[PDB]
Amino acid sequence: LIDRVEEVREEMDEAQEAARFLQQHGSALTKLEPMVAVLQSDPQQHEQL
Amino acid sequence: WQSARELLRDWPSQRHLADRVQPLRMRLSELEQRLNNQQNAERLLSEFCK
Amino acid sequence: WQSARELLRDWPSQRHLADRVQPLRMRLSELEQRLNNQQNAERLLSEFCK
Repeated sequence: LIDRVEEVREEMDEAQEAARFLQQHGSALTKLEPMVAVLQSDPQQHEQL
Repeated sequence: WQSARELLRDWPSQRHLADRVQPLRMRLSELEQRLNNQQNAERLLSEFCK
Repeated sequence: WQSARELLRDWPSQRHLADRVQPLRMRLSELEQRLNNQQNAERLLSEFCK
């Protein structure tokens, strides 16, 4: 009474969604990863800093 | 900044598990064929019991 | 810096693949019984055929 076909199907859903999300935002994530640190500094806040 | 960090934390995991769709497809195919055989044996057992 | 970045890129994958242990233990136990039955069937076939 293993009933693991449902668990394997949930793993497929998560993995197919991860693959679909990778196709949807891979270009955005690859362009964001080399300059992520800039997000900690906002133009007006630099004067207050 | 925190959301970008969280995305860059999740994205490597998404890339790592995305390749498993095919291994999961063969795993589920064998497992569902196995469950059909389990159901057949349970039916044939219950049928003979009486 | 590049090695620290590569190491922090490996860490997500290292955890996700380390989590694969328990699912593989059940797979190993099942596959071991399959080999046992394959050898029983091959032996019984060879003895009867002799």
